[PDB]
Amino acid sequence: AHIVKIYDTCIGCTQCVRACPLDVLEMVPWDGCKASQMASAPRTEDCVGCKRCETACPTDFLSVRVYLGSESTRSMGLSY
Amino acid sequence: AHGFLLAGPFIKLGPLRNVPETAEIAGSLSAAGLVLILALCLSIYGSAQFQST
Amino acid sequence: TSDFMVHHIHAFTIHVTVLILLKGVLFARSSRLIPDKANLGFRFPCDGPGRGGTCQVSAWDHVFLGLFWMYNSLSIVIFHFSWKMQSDVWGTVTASGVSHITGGNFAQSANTINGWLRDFLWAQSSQVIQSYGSALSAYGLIFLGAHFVWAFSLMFLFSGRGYWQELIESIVWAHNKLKVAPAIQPRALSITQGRAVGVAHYLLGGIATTWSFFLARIISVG
Amino acid sequence: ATKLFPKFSQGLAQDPTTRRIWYGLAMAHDFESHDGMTEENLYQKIFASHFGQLSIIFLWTSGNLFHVAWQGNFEQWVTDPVHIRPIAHAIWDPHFGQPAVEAFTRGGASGPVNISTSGVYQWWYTIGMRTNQDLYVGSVFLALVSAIFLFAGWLHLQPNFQPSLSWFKDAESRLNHHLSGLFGVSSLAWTGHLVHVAIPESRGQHVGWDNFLSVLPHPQGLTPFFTGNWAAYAQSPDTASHVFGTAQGSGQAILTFLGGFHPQTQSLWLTDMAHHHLAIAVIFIVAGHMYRTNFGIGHRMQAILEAHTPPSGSLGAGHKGLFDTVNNSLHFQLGLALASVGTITSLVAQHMYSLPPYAFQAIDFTTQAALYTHHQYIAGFIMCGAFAHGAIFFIRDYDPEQNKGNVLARMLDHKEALISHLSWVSLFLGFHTLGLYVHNDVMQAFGTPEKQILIEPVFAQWIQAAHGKALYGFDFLLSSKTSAAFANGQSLWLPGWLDAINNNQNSLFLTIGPGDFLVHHAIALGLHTTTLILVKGALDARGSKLMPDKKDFGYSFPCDGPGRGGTCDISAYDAFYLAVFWMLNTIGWVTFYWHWKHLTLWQGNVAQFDESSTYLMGWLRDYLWLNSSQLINGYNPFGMNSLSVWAWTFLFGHLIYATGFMFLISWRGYWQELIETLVWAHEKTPLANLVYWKDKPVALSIVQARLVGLAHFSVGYIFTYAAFLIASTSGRFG
Amino acid sequence: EVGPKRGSLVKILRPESYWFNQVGKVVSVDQSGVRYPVVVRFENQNYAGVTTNNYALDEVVAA
Amino acid sequence: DIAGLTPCSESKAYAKLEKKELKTLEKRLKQYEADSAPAVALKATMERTKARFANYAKAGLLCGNDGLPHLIADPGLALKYGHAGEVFIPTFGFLYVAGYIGYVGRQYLIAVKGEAKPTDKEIIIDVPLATKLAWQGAGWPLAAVQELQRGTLLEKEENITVSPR
Amino acid sequence: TDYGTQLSLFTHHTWIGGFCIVGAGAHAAIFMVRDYDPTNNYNNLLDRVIRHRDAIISHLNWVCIFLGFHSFGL
Ligand code: CLA
Ligand code: CLA
Ligand code: CLA
Ligand code: CLA
Ligand code: CLA
Ligand code: CLA
Ligand code: CLA
Ligand code: CLA
Ligand SMILES: CC1=C(/C=C/C(C)=C/C=C/C(C)=C/C=C/C=C(C)/C=C/C=C(C)/C=C/C2=C(C)CCCC2(C)C)C(C)(C)CCC1
Ligand SMILES: CC1=C(C/C=C(\C)CCC[C@H](C)CCC[C@H](C)CCCC(C)C)C(=O)c2ccccc2C1=O
Ligand SMILES: CC1=C(C/C=C(\C)CCC[C@H](C)CCC[C@H](C)CCCC(C)C)C(=O)c2ccccc2C1=O
Ligand code: SF4
Repeated sequence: AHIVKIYDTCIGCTQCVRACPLDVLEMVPWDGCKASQMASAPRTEDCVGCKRCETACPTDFLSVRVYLGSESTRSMGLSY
Repeated sequence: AHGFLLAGPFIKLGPLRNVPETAEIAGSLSAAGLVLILALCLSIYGSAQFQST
Repeated sequence: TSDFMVHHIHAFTIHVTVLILLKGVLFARSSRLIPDKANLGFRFPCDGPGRGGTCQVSAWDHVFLGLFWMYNSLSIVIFHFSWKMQSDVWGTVTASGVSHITGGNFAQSANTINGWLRDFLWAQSSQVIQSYGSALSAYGLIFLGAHFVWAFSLMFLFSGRGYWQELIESIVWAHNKLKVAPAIQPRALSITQGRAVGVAHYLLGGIATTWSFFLARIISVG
Repeated sequence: ATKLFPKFSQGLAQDPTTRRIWYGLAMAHDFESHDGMTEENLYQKIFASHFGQLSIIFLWTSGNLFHVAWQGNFEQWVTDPVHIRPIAHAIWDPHFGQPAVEAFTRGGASGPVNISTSGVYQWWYTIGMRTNQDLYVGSVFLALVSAIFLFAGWLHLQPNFQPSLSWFKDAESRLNHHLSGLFGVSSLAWTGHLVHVAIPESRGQHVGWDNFLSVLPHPQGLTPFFTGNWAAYAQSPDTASHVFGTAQGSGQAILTFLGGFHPQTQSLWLTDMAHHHLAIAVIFIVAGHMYRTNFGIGHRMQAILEAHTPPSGSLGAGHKGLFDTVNNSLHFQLGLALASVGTITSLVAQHMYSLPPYAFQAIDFTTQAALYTHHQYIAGFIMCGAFAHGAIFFIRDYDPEQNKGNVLARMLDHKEALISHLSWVSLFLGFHTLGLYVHNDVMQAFGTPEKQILIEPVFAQWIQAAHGKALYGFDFLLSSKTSAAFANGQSLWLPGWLDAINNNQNSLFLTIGPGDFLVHHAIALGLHTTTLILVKGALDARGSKLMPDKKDFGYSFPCDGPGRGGTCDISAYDAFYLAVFWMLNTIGWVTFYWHWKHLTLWQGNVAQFDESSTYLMGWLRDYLWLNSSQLINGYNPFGMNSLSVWAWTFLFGHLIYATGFMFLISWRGYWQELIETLVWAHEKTPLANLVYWKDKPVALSIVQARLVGLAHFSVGYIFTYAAFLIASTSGRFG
Repeated sequence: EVGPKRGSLVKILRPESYWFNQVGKVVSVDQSGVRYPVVVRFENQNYAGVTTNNYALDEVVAA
Repeated sequence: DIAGLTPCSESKAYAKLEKKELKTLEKRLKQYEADSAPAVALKATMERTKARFANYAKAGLLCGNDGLPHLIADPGLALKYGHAGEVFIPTFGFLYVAGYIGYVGRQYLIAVKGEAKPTDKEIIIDVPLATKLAWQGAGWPLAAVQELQRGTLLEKEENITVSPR
Repeated sequence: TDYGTQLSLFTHHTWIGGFCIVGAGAHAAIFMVRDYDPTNNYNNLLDRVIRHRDAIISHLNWVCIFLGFHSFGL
């Protein structure tokens, strides 16, 4: 399983969620920014680490990171 | 089946194929060696594959 | 027998190139690895290091590797033609039979790689390397340049753009010190462009070498 | 599944792929990142591993002694070594044919032996071996010693004898013993062996383990040593009419200072080497009492580091707090060790081609070639390791707050200047070197060879005139007969050195010209470039502007994906990865250059070098093309000869090399899809869907394939060049 | 109240920002309880092609 | 002489190479006519060749054992023995023109940073301004040392340095 | 009897043929990516080729390896 962490510079623009091809990110209520939202990663056992969430983040140096870790049969994307 | 087919190419194409009357011996012996190694492979495959549920 | 073997070499390389290109065509929309490869477009570098690592999954990169194998197969074809003709067809009719250019050594030597490397590449390069001072030195001077470009392609092929991005950043600092910051921003090449430039230099250098070698040889002794 | 292999990393022994096999082979010696690794356990494992390495070294040397003594002809080689070739070992290969064995049987043997291009024969003849029996005794002894070291390595893991952590990290007590004991006493004892055995064997005698207790090494003996008459050990040394293995012109001296070479054997005198090891034994033993142990007078290294911060603050804190990072980290110490050992290795090569120590060296030319090439390549790899462990130090063991203001933080503060100026010198040397070579090529290609730039290397010729080479007409400091240095050294240690430096037949201070100018600049280009890549990788390991948290990923991580324009090869591992190619290139240049200059020296025409060395066609035609004539004729449709094995290795290298390109050019995912279709095919094939994988097949990961491609590149490169060098030099002169 | 006024040029001090030690222009300063209220534009773009970023109060300096 | 060689005037190898080149050239010349443009070009080559040898002999060049000229790169040595025209004068000439190019470029860059769109005037050259600055810097070194001594040549530490340390 | 002309003409046309065929591969791929619409193309030769690409590529891989071993191992 990989390590996906959301940081506090998030502005809650939902770009990371629409870019995730595996549905491991979701938007939770929050009271720290104008949009009153913040991303969260409740299902990092389904993540494969494609790093589209990092590409979609607008704020400079990113508000979401994907640290690579120990692979499994789901995090390798093996269909056989 | 497999031993009888494996004997052939060692007989006809082995390094002892022109010296008469002993070209058959070296081929057959080498083929028996190959069959031996195949038996070993089967044993260790049994040790590795069915080792779990 | 040497003809038998070289013909099957030709068939082998042709089938490999067909494999690469046809695989690129069929796996251009989607595959088991990437289920939505169509939405990423024709030309794209990767889909991240995830699921193991997905470098070079576009059909474009299949074209790229196809270019390399095309180079290989056609190099073998034209070597086959050159040596076969110089050994079994051309030559002078000296009214004493036929004396070919290389004496007819194809049937005995074209079954060993040492045969090709010695009798073809090492024996037939004596004219392109000794062309200096004559009216043929342009070939013996474009020989080396072709080698240089060939070996120059390897920097673009082997390495990657993050390293060059950081190095370019440090040199940008060295310009920021002297107030020569370019107001357009220096960026390293994108991944796809680096690969493309690599294959461009590769083909240019290799083909130029073969061009120089052939022309010097057969213009000298033919 | 949750397989056993490997036990050091649980997360690795978890996945059902074939990645676990390769990674389990790859992370075995990464002790710092196993499961449950404390610090004491780390040091203890490193200690036992050192014992393992020592065991392997001594066992290997015993192997060399055993094979030379059994299958060689060392008993016959010592009668005439400008003749019958050395013998390494004998071959029993059932794949051979009749002319093969008929060919390989050479050197006076009775079967397929192959020549020993290693220089062990000259070493063992100089130090004082003469028969086989002595070699066997040495082999048995070294095997026994290897067994002792292996047992000790097992011993110090047993839980009663495990040293605690603070026994390690004891700097001051380790250096006194190393410097005094390990260097000084070993050097003193080696002087003992030279004086007692090696000299009287070179006078003609058999001083063995029998009767070395009853033989005077000098016919006065420990009277002048205890009187203070030491110059009575140097009177009447060996005459210049000497014959080595006999008593003809034999002297009596044991500690001289002559310089020069032996007039009949082209090596250094043994008495000088006795005196040298004696002198530096005294120096090292005296230098071993600097630091503090459980006594009074010693030094503290922390005080010494603390007090050296300069006033005016040109350095911030100077060396404050370094002692708590040199002591606390292993990659820092390993980096320093690899740096020193690599530079010393180069020095070994550079001195052993020019000042040959061993008897009848430099008349076996293949020995010279292989020795120098070997040590050069070894030095290259060692230096690359030094910078790599620098990068690992920065990522894993560096702490900013402990290093606030010392020189180590200053180096991180202004690193863009370093990288910029290394880039500048690399560019400058590249443009001008390549330009001058291309210009000379163009001039040579057209009919005018006098229209080309040939700069005379006047600096190095100034230096060679400073050392005594009286050919350039400069007349100063050792070449002038009225200098102070010349007159002071004249009476005892100059006249050998001058006769050895004005000879144009030895390797000592070869005559140089414009080709040497150009090639030395090429070498400087190699060094500055490789330093650029390595230093950039080391200093940008904490983070860059493309990525300012590179420290959170560790040393060797693949990439950061397509974002921000895509970041391939961003890790420090990949910087070192790029540097390895430059190391191979640069050593290629120095070794091509050395080899060709000495080929033209040993053949006879230095003119060919001094003319054809100034344009690249000269290299391609007169070195690579002309000298590979007897190599590739190692076997043909007409027959084969001795150098057929080399002519097969010579292609083997290319094959590995070209396979090396595959893992570099074609990156991963293509192979992933191909392997997936293969999985489908083996899954649906009838009569072969009865055999399955236990761990799912996947393609090689991004980081691994770089290492594999580099392995093929390096191995093919080395095998090809070794084949060419041995085959060419031993085909001509051998 | 809380921040410098719009149109003014500021200088970034947040290190991980691509525009560290450089000059930007302020758009708007949020008055609410947001953790990063200052919206700064820049005339050049970072690697990702974005030219606008939020910043904290102490990380910008009126210069 | 200068590191064990001789000047080309009495160098035996020099005249041998000269004779060899003339020999090959006349060998090429022999098979044509006396009015043909081939012979015209060949005789032109003879004239240029012999003139080149005379020019290299006249300038006091130094030849080794191959009969080829050798350049001396040392200020004291070349200035003492009359060889300032092979490295010394060339290096000052090149440094002049190279600093000239660099200075002109830098002045252009500062001249165009002060506009409303610095990128357009970088991709589309302001030709009047470029020719103007192309003239205005023929004496660059004086302006360079003035910019150095006033402290405007160097930006201060508002340069962007990598984060972090 | 002008050997250089023979060699040059054969070589030149060989290379041009090779490049053009690789281009054919590239633009077939571009049609697969951009202009392919499966709604107008339902049960069809193109569809069925896409639908057993795995068999196609697997067997082509096999024959490549077979020719490799034999043709080069000789
Ligand atoms: C891959 C190409 C290739 C081929 C075809 C050969 C062939 C041969 N080598 Mg050889 N060799 C090769 C590569 C190759 N080599 C390479 C790369 C090396 C260097 C590493 C060598 C090194 C080498 C040595 C050192 C020697 C040989 C020898 C031989 C000969 C005897 C080998 C033997 O006993 O085979 C054993 C035979 C088999 C394993 C037969 C298996 C094949 C069966 C018939 C396939 C049937 C498929 C069938 C159609 C399927 C139908 C299914 C249907 C019924 C449903 C033979 C002519 C020996 C010799 O003396 O040569 C004369 C010998 O001493 N080789
Ligand atoms: C150091 C390792 C090593 C050694 C010692 C050998 C040794 C040998 N190789 Mg070999 N080989 C090796 C590595 C090695 N190989 C590698 C790495 C490769 C791959 C590149 C090959 C590929 C290779 C090929 C392709 C061939 C050999 C062959 C041979 C044999 C040649 C001798 C001869 O003239 O034929 C005389 C041969 C014989 C007299 C036959 C002996 C057969 C075995 C040794 C006896 C078996 C006894 C019996 C089966 C036990 C009974 C079991 C009971 C249950 C009934 C010899 C046994 C040849 C061979 O044996 O094939 C025919 C051959 O064709 N080798
Ligand atoms: C006098 C006592 C003594 C002696 C002899 C040693 C000796 C050694 N200690 Mg040691 N040690 C000592 C006291 C001593 N120590 C004390 C008191 C402590 C506690 C502080 C330690 C703590 C300690 C640790 C923690 C470790 C060692 C290790 C070692 C070994 C180093 C590896 C090696 O072989 O280097 C050999 C080095 C040389 C022979 C010198 C090389 C000199 C130059 C570079 C070579 C060139 C010279 C010449 C040209 C070569 C000729 C070549 C020839 C073939 C022709 C070595 C056996 C290490 C080891 O291996 O553990 C097993 C290790 O990890 N020791
Ligand atoms: C004093 C010697 C020394 C020591 C003690 C170490 C120790 C260490 N190094 Mg290191 N290193 C050294 C020299 C040394 N190195 C040199 C000289 C280089 C330059 C090449 C390097 C380059 C280097 C890198 C780049 C890295 C290390 C790493 C490491 C650490 C883990 C090693 C590991 O897991 O490898 C496991 C070892 C293997 C899997 C062996 C691989 C086999 C190699 C490829 C050789 C294969 C060639 C083959 C045998 C040829 C056969 C020919 C055929 C025809 C027969 C460890 C602390 C790694 C680390 O710290 O990770 C963060 C790391 O990234 N080192
Ligand atoms: C032929 C092979 C070759 C050549 C020429 C170079 C050249 C260079 N490499 Mg290297 N490199 C190579 C292979 C090669 N590399 C390989 C295989 C690798 C492994 C991946 C690397 C990895 C590598 C790294 C990692 C680094 C370099 C660096 C450098 C630069 C060093 C500075 C220098 O020498 O400036 C001399 C420059 C040249 C000679 C370039 C040639 C310029 C030509 C002569 C001018 C153009 C002529 C003409 C106008 C062209 C007209 C054609 C028209 C159609 C445009 C230089 C550009 C370093 C660098 O950039 O440091 C500053 C660096 O960081 N290289
Ligand atoms: C790149 C470094 C370098 C090197 C190695 C040399 C080497 C040499 N120079 Mg030299 N030189 C250089 C750069 C260099 N030059 C530059 C840049 C200048 C311009 C300032 C000069 C100006 C110069 C003069 C005016 C003279 C030399 C002379 C010499 C020769 C002997 C003096 C010497 O080595 O001093 C060591 C040099 C250095 C450590 C490098 C620094 C350069 C200094 C300034 C030159 C020192 C000159 C020296 C004090 C004169 C000694 C007189 C002699 C009779 C004893 C020697 C061949 C002398 C000569 O003609 O010899 C026959 C001489 O008269 N040089
Ligand atoms: C009839 C022939 C033909 C035609 C009409 C096209 C047309 C097209 N191709 Mg295409 N192609 C062809 C043959 C052809 N190709 C062949 C033979 C190949 C195999 C090599 C390819 C491989 C190919 C790829 C891989 C791609 C295209 C793409 C494209 C499209 C964009 C082209 C573009 O922007 O180029 C702009 C022009 C250039 C880049 C010119 C640079 C070309 C090289 C670098 C110069 C050659 C060097 C020269 C010979 C020697 C140098 C001289 C001196 C400077 C030293 C366009 C529809 C691209 C696409 O996405 O389509 C939508 C794309 O990705 N093609
Ligand atoms: C000379 C270097 C080299 C070699 C040997 C190969 C080999 C191969 N490449 Mg390849 N490749 C290379 C360079 C090379 N490549 C480069 C530089 C590139 C970059 C463009 C590529 C790009 C590339 C692509 C894109 C593809 C390949 C494919 C293939 C495979 C074709 C099948 C084949 O012939 O296997 C047969 C194996 C050989 C001919 C190797 C020699 C085997 C010897 C003769 C016998 C082996 C027996 C051995 C001696 C026994 C071992 C004993 C030992 C254990 C003791 C094969 C593995 C294709 C593939 O996998 O699909 C089929 C494919 O898709 N490669
Ligand atoms: C990265 C890193 C690292 C590393 C580094 C390195 C690797 C370095 C190297 C370095 C080196 C490798 C150096 C070298 C040096 C050398 C020198 C410095 C020399 C000197 C010499 C001399 C001084 C001489 C003198 C003389 C002469 C001239 C002659 C006569 C005699 C006499 C002696 C007088 C470390 C680990 C630290 C850590 C951090 C990071
Ligand atoms: C060297 C290298 C670079 C750096 C190469 C660059 C930046 C290209 C530079 C080309 C020229 C020198 C820059 C353009 C010059 C301008 C036209 C300026 C005018 C110059 C006048 C003389 C006309 C990469 O970006 C890269 C990316 C991916 C893989 C490998 C590599 C790679 O190897
Ligand atoms: C061929 C290839 C593969 C496929 C490679 C595979 C599937 C592994 C092939 C190895 C076979 C299975 C065994 C090779 C035989 C060796 C002798 C094994 C040595 C094992 C050591 C422990 C001795 C990749 O996965 C890859 C990934 C990234 C870049 C380039 C490439 C690449 O070129
Ligand atoms: S960024 Fe580069 S290395 Fe990383 S996945 Fe993409 S192509 Fe591969």
